Amino acid sequence: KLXXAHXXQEAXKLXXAHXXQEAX
Ligand SMILES: [Zn+2]
Repeated sequence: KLXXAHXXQEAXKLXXAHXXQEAX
């Protein structure tokens, strides 16, 4: 939820609830 380039995870651009990581 906080962005941070999804911690480097390209998949984050598609959501998927960040794999459960609130940090997204
Ligand atoms: Zn993410």
